[PDB]
Formats: sequence, C-alpha cells, structure tokens
Amino acid sequence: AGKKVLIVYAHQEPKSFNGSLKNVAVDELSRQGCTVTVSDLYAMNFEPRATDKDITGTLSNPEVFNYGVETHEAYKQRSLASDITDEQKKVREADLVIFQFPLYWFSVPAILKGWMDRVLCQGFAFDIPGFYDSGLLQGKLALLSVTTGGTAEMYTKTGVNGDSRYFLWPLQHGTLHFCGFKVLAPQISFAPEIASEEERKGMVAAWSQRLQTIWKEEPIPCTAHWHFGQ
Amino acid sequence: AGKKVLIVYAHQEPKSFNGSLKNVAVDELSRQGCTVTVSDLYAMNFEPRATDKDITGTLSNPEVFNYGVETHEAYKQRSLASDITDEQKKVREADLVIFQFPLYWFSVPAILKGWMDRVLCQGFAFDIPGFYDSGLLQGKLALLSVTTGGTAEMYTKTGVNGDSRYFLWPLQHGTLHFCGFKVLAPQISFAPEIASEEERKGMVAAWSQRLQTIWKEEPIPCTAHWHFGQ
Ligand SMILES: Cc1cc2nc3c(=O)[nH]c(=O)nc-3n(C[C@H](O)[C@H](O)[C@H](O)COP(=O)(O)OP(=O)(O)OC[C@H]3O[C@@H](n4cnc5c(N)ncnc54)[C@H](O)[C@@H]3O)c2cc1C
Ligand SMILES: Cc1cc2nc3c(=O)[nH]c(=O)nc-3n(C[C@H](O)[C@H](O)[C@H](O)COP(=O)(O)OP(=O)(O)OC[C@H]3O[C@@H](n4cnc5c(N)ncnc54)[C@H](O)[C@@H]3O)c2cc1C
Ligand SMILES: COc1ccc2[nH]cc(CCNC(C)=O)c2c1
Ligand SMILES: COc1ccc2[nH]cc(CCNC(C)=O)c2c1
Ligand SMILES: [Zn+2]
Ligand SMILES: [Zn+2]
Repeated sequence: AGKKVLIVYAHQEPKSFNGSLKNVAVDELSRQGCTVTVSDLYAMNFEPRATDKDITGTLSNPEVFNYGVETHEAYKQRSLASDITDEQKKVREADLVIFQFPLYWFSVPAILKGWMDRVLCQGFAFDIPGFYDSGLLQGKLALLSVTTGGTAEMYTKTGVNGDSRYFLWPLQHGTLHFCGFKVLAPQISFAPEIASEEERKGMVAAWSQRLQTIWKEEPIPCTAHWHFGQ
Repeated sequence: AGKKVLIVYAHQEPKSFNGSLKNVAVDELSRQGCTVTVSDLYAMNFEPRATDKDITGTLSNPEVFNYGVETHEAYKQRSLASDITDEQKKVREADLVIFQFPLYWFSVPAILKGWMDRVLCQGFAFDIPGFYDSGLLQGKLALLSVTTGGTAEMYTKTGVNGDSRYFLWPLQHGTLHFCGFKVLAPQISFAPEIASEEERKGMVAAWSQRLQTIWKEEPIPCTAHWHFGQ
C-alpha cells in the first residue's frame, strides 16, 4: 500500500482560503496514511527566474546562454542548483502532485510558474521522445486545486471570462500532460472572497470529501476536445 | 513617429533570437521617429514574486494579508514599491506595449508573469467594475511577439500542441483585453533553434517589415471564436 503526495502551494497567507485548502489536504491525506510533503513556495522564497545561476560549475557554452540546453546538460551532469534538485526529488518520489493556488491572470502566480519553469527541465520531466503520453513523469497523477476571484457564471461559455477549461489548457495539457502526468479533474473553488461562511465551509468540505476517494478517480482525457469541444 | 512604445523583454541572452527580435523592434520604431523604452526584465533582475514587500505603508488588514486588496489600496495611496511604479509609468505613457519572449510552458517566462502580476494592479490596469472593454488601459495597443521550440505544424488543430491560438487566450484575453488593451495580432516566430540561417533571417526581416506599418493595423477581435473557432 502507501502513496506519496507532494502539494506545491502558492499563497502568501496561512489564514487564507488557499491555506485552508492546503491544510485540509494535508490533514485528510495524512489521516489516510499517505506520505505527504508540502513545498510552500512563498515561505521558501522560491526563486522563479530562469537564470544561469541554476547551473553550478561551468556552462556548456558560456559564450551564448541557452537556458533549455544548459539545464538539460546540467541535469544529466547532476550540476543543477540545489533548490531545483530538492524539488525534483520530491516530484520523483511523488505518486500525486497537487498544485494549490489562487488564479493570477488566468494562470498560476509567477512564483509557481517559476517552479514549473525551473523544476520541470528537459531530461527530468520530458525529452525526445518522452512527452505527452510518454512524458518522463508518466505513472504519476497531477491535479490543479484553484481558487478564483470571478464567479462560476463568469467562467461559462457566454460569460465574460469564457469557459474555465479555456485557461486550463496551458496548465493541464501544455504542462502536466506534456510531462506525462495523468491529470485528475481540477478542483475549482469559485470566488471564495464573495461567498458566505457556510458556502466557504462547504467548498472546503467538498475538497476534503473528494480527497477521501482521490485514489479511485479516473484521469480526465486531456485533449483539445475535453478543453474546447462540446 | 508621434507614438510611445514600451517593449517588455524577457530573455537572458542578448545574442539570442529573442534579443535580435527586440533589437530590430527598437531599430525600426526608432527609425520611424517613435519614442522607445525597453524593460529588460532579466537585466533588471525584476522581482516576480507578489509579496507584502510590494506595499510600503500600513496594511489595510495586517491580520490577514490579501495581495489584491493591499496592492489596490497601496496604489490609491501611492505606497506601492518603486519598481512597480516605475513600470506603471512606462505603461501609462505608452501607446503600444510589445511583449518579447520565448514561450515557456505555453505561457510567458515566470519573470514576465511576475511583471503582469505585480504591475497590472487594481486601480491602475482595471477596476471592479472597469475591465475588458472598460479596462483602464483602454486606448492602448498591445502585441505579443513570441518564439517557440515547436514548429508551426505542431501548433495546429491536428498537431501535438493544438492551435497556437489556444495558448494565447489567458494572455491576450484574460490579461491584456481584461485591462482594456487595441490586442494586435501576435507575432509568432516558430522554432528558430531548428530553423536554418536563411529561415531565421527571414523571420527577423518579416517582423521588421511588419513594424513598418504597425500603426495602420487593426486589432484582432479578442473573443472566444477568434481563439477557439467553431
Ligand atoms: C495578481 C492577481 C491576479 C489575479 N487574476 C485573476 C484571474 O485571472 N481571474 C480570477 O478569477 N481571479 C483573479 N485574481 C483573484 C484571485 O484569484 C482571488 O483573489 C483568489 O483566488 C482568492 O483566494 P484566497 O485564498 O486569496 O482568498 P482569501 O481572501 O484568503 O479567502 C476568502 C475568504 O475565506 C475565508 N476563509 C479562509 N479559510 C476559510 C475556511 N477554512 N472556511 C471558511 N472561510 C475561510 C477568508 O478569511 C476570507 O474572508 C487575481 C488576483 C491577483 C492578486
Ligand atoms: C523552461 C522552458 C519552457 C519551455 N516551454 C515551451 C513550450 O511550452 N512550448 C514551446 O514550443 N517551446 C517551449 N520552450 C522552448 C522555447 O520557447 C524556445 O527555446 C525559444 O522560443 C527559442 O528562442 P531563443 O531566442 O531562446 O532562441 P536561440 O537559442 O537564440 O536560437 C535561435 C538561433 O538563431 C540565432 N540567431 C539569433 N539572432 C539571429 C539573427 N539576427 N539572425 C539569424 N539567426 C539569429 C541564434 O544564434 C540561435 O542559434 C521552453 C523552453 C524553456 C527553457
Ligand atoms: C527545453 O525546455 C522545454 C520545456 C518545455 C517544453 N515544451 C515544449 C518544448 C519545445 C519542443 N521542441 C521540439 C523541437 O520538439 C519545450 C522545451
Ligand atoms: C480576470 O482577470 C482578473 C485580473 C486581476 C484580478 N484581481 C482581482 C480579480 C477578481 C475580481 N473579479 C474578476 C474580474 O475576476 C481579478 C481578475
Ligand atoms: Zn492533454
Ligand atoms: Zn478578448
């Protein structure tokens, strides 16, 4: 038995609604007997910028810096910065990776975009021919637990923001599926700032309730059809 | 001429293809007599993280930190960190804002995502109400000049990556249109790393050539249909 879960958390305030969702996930998964690790990006002051400091020692081409090539070579030569490799070890061992974050401009907050940019490097998360279905992190599950400022109605086909699946494409398909992750249906907690205490306590309970059978869930068919089709 | 242009540039290497696209933009707009400013994010070591350090005055709610609320109030009070206000001044004066960057996970590099998260704050870029066609940056034009690793064929409805327009949604609609920007058609320079010299020079000249008549262009209809069709 036993499963390992990594929660990559991106919120500045422990008392926030995101903080409560993160804490409920830790509590429930821990109660189930799961091995749980949390990467609290803001508390770690995680570096988001992709720079040459991500490679220790000497570059393979110090004349013209190419981040993708340098990190690919550094990964193979075990020469990546320790913050990056500390994260890859957590991801390598994880059976499920949960990303907990507030939607920032239809996407992840920059600190979490930086985690994706620097941690999921070529050789570790993908390569030729390991991508999408054959991505290097195949066999692992991933799930986006997002909170929004806009209401559910706003995120409908005819709402101003359009369908939620529209902004999910770059994250779910372009990133998670690309690295070989089987993607579980997103958990979207719509406009918690607006909601009442009851509705709030209700979205948290739904999440805690869903986590009870998380290992029984089937991955979504990560296709353009799923995100855009009828 | 008679126009102000801000180029927000996100690439670590001056000698890169992105660097050349940024340089030809400066050269061509400068030749036209336009006023040009470049925010070279990596050279500026631009801070991507949205933290409480972005507000220098008394917080409105020091018990529970809410970045959106605190930055909205700090904007009105003029207590935002100076790096944010320096960027807001550049955007305020610009008639056209060009974003020059390599696609990272179907989106902008984290350093540029941080610029969007921190610079486009409530009160400055939008207000509630006061977004989309009523956004605060209405009247201004925006354009994404993106480079990719994947080829144009990969970026089609039947390609592995799906149509390129799918990944532009969060950026063009969720961010730029949301703030009131008119969005000009994206400049996408496909897979310059695997292209031949003839092809690269060609992509650079195509961009330079396009800039010659940029002021005569009409914005795209930034809608779900334009992005997803059907
Ligand atoms: C830079 C930036 C860009 C943004 N862009 C977007 C965007 O693209 N689209 C969009 O829709 N939104 C956007 N937003 C809004 C953002 O997504 C929401 O503000 C965020 O998701 C709200 O989540 P939170 O955890 O911060 O809420 P909080 O304010 O922390 O919490 C909401 C309420 O829940 C209470 N609460 C906390 N825990 C519990 C609990 N266990 N039970 C009951 N109540 C609890 C809190 O105390 C509070 O009153 C953006 C915000 C910023 C700052
Ligand atoms: C973290 C990360 C995530 C990524 N995710 C994605 C993704 O989601 N999807 C995707 O498609 N790609 C992705 N990529 C790939 C990335 O988008 C490309 O590597 C990038 O767009 C290439 O641009 P460049 O400026 O770095 O090219 P360069 O490495 O500079 O290559 C272009 C070539 O052109 C030459 N050149 C420069 N200027 C000129 C000139 N004036 N005339 C002629 N030739 C010139 C250069 O010397 C070089 O050999 C990712 C890369 C990283 C590092
Ligand atoms: C090096 O870093 C990355 C990271 C994530 C990525 N997604 C897609 C690409 C490029 C794909 N290129 C080709 C020619 O197949 C990519 C590169
Ligand atoms: C969709 O774009 C954004 C961008 C920055 C934002 N800050 C706060 C909010 C939530 C307020 N209501 C809306 C319009 O969702 C927000 C939304
Ligand atoms: Zn997919
Ligand atoms: Zn739009």
